[PDB]
Amino acid sequence: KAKYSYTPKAEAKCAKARGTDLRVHFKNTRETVKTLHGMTVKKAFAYLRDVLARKRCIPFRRYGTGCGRTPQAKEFKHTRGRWPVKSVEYVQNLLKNAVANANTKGLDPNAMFISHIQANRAQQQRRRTYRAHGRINPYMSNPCHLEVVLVTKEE
Amino acid sequence: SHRKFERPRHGNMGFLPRKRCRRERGRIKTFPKDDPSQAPHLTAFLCYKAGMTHVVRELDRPGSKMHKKEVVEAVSVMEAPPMIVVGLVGYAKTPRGLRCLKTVWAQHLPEQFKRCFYKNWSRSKKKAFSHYSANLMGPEGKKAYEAGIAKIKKFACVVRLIAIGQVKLLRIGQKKAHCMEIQINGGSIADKVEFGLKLFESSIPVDSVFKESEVVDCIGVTRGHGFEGVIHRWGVTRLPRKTHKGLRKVACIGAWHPARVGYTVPRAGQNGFHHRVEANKKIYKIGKSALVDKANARCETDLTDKTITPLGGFVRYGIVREDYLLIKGSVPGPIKRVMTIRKALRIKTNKAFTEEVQVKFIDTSSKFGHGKFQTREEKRKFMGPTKKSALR
RNA sequence: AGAGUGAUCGAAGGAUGCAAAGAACUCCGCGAAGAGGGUUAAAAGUCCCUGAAGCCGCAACAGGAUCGGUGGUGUGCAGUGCUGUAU
RNA sequence: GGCAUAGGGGUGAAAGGCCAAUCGAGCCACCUAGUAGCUGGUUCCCUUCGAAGUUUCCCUCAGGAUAGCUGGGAUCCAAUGAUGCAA
RNA sequence: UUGAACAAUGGAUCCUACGUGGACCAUGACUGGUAAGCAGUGCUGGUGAUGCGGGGUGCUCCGAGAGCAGACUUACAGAUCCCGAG
RNA sequence: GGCAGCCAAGGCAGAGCAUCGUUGUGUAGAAAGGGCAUGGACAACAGCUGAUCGUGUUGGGAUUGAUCCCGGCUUGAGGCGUUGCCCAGAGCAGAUCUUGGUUGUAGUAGCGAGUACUCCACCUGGAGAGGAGUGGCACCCCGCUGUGUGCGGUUGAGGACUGGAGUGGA
RNA sequence: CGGUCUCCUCGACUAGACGUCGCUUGUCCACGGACGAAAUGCAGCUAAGGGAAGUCGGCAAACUGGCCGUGCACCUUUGGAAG
RNA sequence: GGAUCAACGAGAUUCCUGCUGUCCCUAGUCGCUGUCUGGUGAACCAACAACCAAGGGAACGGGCUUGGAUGUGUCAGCGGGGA
RNA sequence: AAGAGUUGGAUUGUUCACCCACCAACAGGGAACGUGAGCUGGGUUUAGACCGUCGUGAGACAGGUUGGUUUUACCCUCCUGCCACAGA
Repeated sequence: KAKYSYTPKAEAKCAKARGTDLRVHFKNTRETVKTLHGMTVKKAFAYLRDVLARKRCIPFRRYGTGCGRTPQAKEFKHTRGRWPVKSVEYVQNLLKNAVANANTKGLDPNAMFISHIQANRAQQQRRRTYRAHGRINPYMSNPCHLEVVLVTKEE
Repeated sequence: SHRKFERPRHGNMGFLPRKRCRRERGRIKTFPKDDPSQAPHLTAFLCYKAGMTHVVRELDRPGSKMHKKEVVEAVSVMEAPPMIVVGLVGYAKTPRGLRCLKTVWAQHLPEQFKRCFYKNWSRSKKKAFSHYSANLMGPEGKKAYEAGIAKIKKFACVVRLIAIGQVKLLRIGQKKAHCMEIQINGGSIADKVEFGLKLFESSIPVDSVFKESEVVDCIGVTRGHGFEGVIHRWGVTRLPRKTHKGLRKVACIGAWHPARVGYTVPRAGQNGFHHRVEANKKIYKIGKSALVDKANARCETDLTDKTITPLGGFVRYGIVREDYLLIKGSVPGPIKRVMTIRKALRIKTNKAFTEEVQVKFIDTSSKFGHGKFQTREEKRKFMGPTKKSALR
């Protein structure tokens, strides 16, 4: 249990956080974390503040068919980007918990960077949508599990 | 099965890739013939559309019903500041066409030309031509300069004069310059090169290049209209009111075989902002800068000295305050747009072509609304003492 | 259970552990969680014996225009095992 | 609102309309796993042998039975090479 | 001269379970039709059931028939290059 | 296929052993030709198993093949296997196959009738908005910098709708 | 956005239980926001000159429109036609 | 049932007038869409795939053969093809 | 010699036909008799109904007549514009 898919050299230099059944769209949280992957903790939090303020965007690289082109996607050599608000807020909470975990472990979180942020498709929750001609179709919520490890800088 | 009743085809396939062109400046892909028997001279200029008005002029065309009659003609007012000449370029004749051999620059280059090498100018350390302009004073850089000139005078079969248009004198927001290159035609190659060198940092005017009744070509970009449907993009006739889910469309975008829509079928897409050359435009007048003349738009009939800027200024443009041209008819693109004007290529020998034009009247009334008056003094004299005037 | 006015139709649904010993206390958070720390042979964590395929995330590595394909063939090059091995 | 007319029956200013989104015979359970010369499917390996779309009769012409070709089991017989020398 | 040649692991006696009973192609052997990649027949062989070499490609043509390999040689047919062979 | 020159081998007579010869396509179909494999009965293996069964997963080896054996890991027994023979609900890629779980499509099409909202205030863990924003500062303080046209509810101030065959009252 | 029984039913314009607006009562709830907001669409409008030449076909839209006064033809079953 | 037939008809047809974007020949404008977007979010369909020409072929290929092209991935559209 | 062109109308659902004109001319054809997820729905070709002829009848009729739901693209490609990466 409590098993992450990231083996650290010295977990005494790490900070870990996990989220389960987060009730956020997966396909947006995936792009969010893929953008956030290698960034430092300060870069990450500033990036999230700016995405919320819509000053810069989140590139929709894989799960982005139909997404609108943006001038703010030039930051990542792409053109399709968006501003997934609920997932940015949920990943903010995730990284805040990981930073609190760092502080508990006795670690400067401002020195750590994001190593292995990750999202998984959780169990889908069904609802009923009502189609023409007397049909019924599902509305499945597509939630996610989130996990993040912060690893202290190596200089 | 054939179509029962014939019709011509919708649109030109010569202009086929109807896409938003890449550059906002008109490209000259063909200059006139060289003819070394002639004296060295320039063959193009950069004007800027300042608006549009109409003139009165007597027609000279024997055999016409309007011969010796006073006609009214629509003209485009093209404000043309003197072009500053910064640099020469040589072109050698390779079996792959022309190869630019060497680009010689001037000594003191204007910062409005230096702006052309920076997307942002105020965040840059403005280092354009710094080491060039220093080494050019320097003696060993004087060598690389006299050696580039001698390189052109020996191998270059085409010589072109690089000139900037000075977009800043138009008082539009832009402070940059439009840099183009112009063929010096006529004369030998050495004669061409030294004619060009004489004009380094010269700020040459448009009447030196063009005459006042001569035919030119207007190269440039047309007005943009955005994404447009087949009805206005290609001019197809729209379907009957009775149609389902659309009238403003093309009904048969292809036969079953070939099993692909062809490039010849009208589709919707970008309309406007294409590169076009409007050829055979007669120059009806070359007027001097209003700062020096103050009476440039006065003709044989006028009794008050007036300038071509109308009452209330040109709509969306402002005052015209530089050497202006009166092109006949319409030129591509909106106002404030940069139009290259080249010497004609599709030359005729009608009187319509080889005709002297004298303007008898220039309409300077208000184009913002309906202007009954050609002059603010005319407006005063008609609408005499008002409340605001009697309060002044 | 549910459906049909009704006559009638009519499902899905088994397994914690030897023992509830069913997760004390700490940090963070509004809280759920999470990070520790525990019970236990083990989390086996009230979704609980095991947990396949299909599908998906992530990391590493290898490639990436062409039905010039999957697959076959005979080599090669990298990575990776296995078997044997004289004095 | 109450009540009456029920399935080969009702009711209809007649459209074979209407009788619970059902009507040239409602629906419901059962006979019933109806029958189908017709359509579709029919689950491991190797080795060996290996066809027919032709005959006749048939309310026969998308099918059968009947010969023919195709496999197997045989029975009575037939047929079926091979010593280096020396001892 | 055991009275023609050649061949021949064969002759006799049975029993028995199936599939098939839509065919098609080729040829002065033809019939109907102007004809048909049409319809109907005859002899034989093929396709169906059959891959392989050649005909660029092609269920039917030409060669040849198919256990797994090695060497040699060829059939039909090929050698400007694609593509082995001047 | 012991009554054999001797050892080695074979030694289950539809087997095996030695030599030689012939022949290898195949739809439908067949084989009293030969095998692999599944559930269980009767028997044998004084079979294996908490010193870790079975399942599964990943590598390796064997096999013409059906398939068989082994190592690693999971897992932990509410166990399993090999041989002979017998009894079968005994092998899947298809059947618009049945039941279940899924995928792309796709963060797409959409969520557009009934005219309409706005401001301040309070209610909040937060809602005039930051994760330790940044420099002094050694947390206080003083500076600088960023904040999405902005969740929900309810007073009040405006703007509007219902407009008595009402969005009212029974 | 369908359907579903009855009762009460104000003021102004008006012939009015039409239609339009307002006091009383009730409500601002229908997924929203930016960008003047492409093409296409579904809706509302206009359009010079011509006036069915469009189309199977004047389809669709347009013209007209309330009231007062004068007045009204053919045909007729003597009633009408007739606004 | 035959023949006239007033009145009536969302009946079928023809002509005239007036009127008109039906048309010559389209243009402009506007609300709601779409378009970008925060929250939410399906389904149809799916052998595998998805650029052509000719050829041959179950006689109309995305795959085969011989050629010609072809960098990968987008966004809004689109109705030729996917018999 | 296939570059450009080859029209406006009346009747008819019509292809065709036939007239009225204009013109340089008003050529002939193909593309799944190109083209319905482009339109229309006039015609053929349902269910309703009338007439004529046929049939004892129900009903039939290349005999006539009237009235009669034409659905879906957001997938892939082609085409149209648009953009980035070029990393393999």
